[PDB]
Amino acid sequence: LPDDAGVTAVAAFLSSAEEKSKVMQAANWAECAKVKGCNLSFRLVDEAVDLVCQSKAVREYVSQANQTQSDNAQKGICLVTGKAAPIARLHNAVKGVNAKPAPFASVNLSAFESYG
DNA sequence: AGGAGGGCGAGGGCGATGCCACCTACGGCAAGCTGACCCTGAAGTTCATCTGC
Repeated sequence: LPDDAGVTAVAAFLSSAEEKSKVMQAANWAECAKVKGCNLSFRLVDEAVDLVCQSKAVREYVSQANQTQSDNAQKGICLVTGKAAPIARLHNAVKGVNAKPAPFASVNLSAFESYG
């Protein structure tokens, strides 16, 4: 995804090792270090509300990286909709129930698995 | 000797058996603590172990 100026910016910020060091020397960095599992994200300036992961190329990339990579998986068949719709192992971490986002529907122990 | 030993009918009548108020005051009915430990997870990989080579 080149010529974005949002990800070329961060890819030039993630090939820096010093500006990232400058992130620790920020006014409020001491308050993000307090929260375990802080989630930083990359809003390039000159978009002003829009993250690097909000530009209409990363937006399309994700809409392309959730339409190509998450479509070659196990071909069928949906429990929910019944369509072919490639099957999703690893249901996504439903947040707000547990102490951590937990996979609402998740059969992961040696025998909760039914038929192998 | 042969006596007669009461006969009668009354034995309450009248009303009153309570009046008055009071039957509580006061305040407190809790304090203090705890109400749970412990684990049990998805997901993934490692790592010890097994089978086969």
